[PDB]
Amino acid sequence: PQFSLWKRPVVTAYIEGQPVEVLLDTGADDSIVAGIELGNNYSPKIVGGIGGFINTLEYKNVEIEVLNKKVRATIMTGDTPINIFGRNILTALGMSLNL
Amino acid sequence: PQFSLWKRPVVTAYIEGQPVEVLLDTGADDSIVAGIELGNNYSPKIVGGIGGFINTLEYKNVEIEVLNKKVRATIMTGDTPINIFGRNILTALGMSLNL
Ligand SMILES: CC[C@@H](c1cccc(NC(=O)CNC(=O)OC(C)(C)C)c1)c1c(O)c2ccccc2oc1=O
Repeated sequence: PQFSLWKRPVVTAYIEGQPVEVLLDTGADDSIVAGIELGNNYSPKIVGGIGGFINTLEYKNVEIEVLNKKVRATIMTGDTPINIFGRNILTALGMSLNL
Repeated sequence: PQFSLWKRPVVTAYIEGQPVEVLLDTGADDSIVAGIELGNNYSPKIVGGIGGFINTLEYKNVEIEVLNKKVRATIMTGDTPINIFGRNILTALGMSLNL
């Protein structure tokens, strides 16, 4: 889906089968989502946002399906205000930003 | 201009002739930058990001020159670790996400 940015780039994706609404964020290097139970193969990590740092759990090689393409990427679960799909997933989707 | 997202999309923006380095962010609605003087017709606002809330001064209708185009958009200034150009500027530039 070509994304005219007139409407916030929000989409529904499946993170290991569970559907979640995520924001396509070209400013974030990482992806972070609240509320899904991905498991016990984690590693506490810290992600620094624009307002401060939050503790998160890093999950490697997770199956993600968004915009009809399946990818495997690192997702971090934490107490985040909005769910964000960062550049690590956008690049795996082959997503670019055009002018 | 196309921007693969392999690297953070950081460009140099001239806001009222003052050069700043801004991160092109699709996820953000507003644009925030620090270290620039925009005058005295502002409105104090609060923006919520990952990690916390940010105090800002909002300036409407400012001349911005970035990616070879000139626009008039609202810019917020605040003590942010990273200058972000959000959707309000990206729509004005005519940018779109792709694939
Ligand atoms: C602009 C930052 C960015 C973000 C999101 C998710 C993870 C990370 N973290 C990274 O992947 C990059 N981290 C990084 O550059 O670290 C700092 C200390 C220099 C900021 C950053 C970011 C937003 O798009 C954003 C968009 C809408 C609302 C609040 C937001 O609130 C943010 O914070």
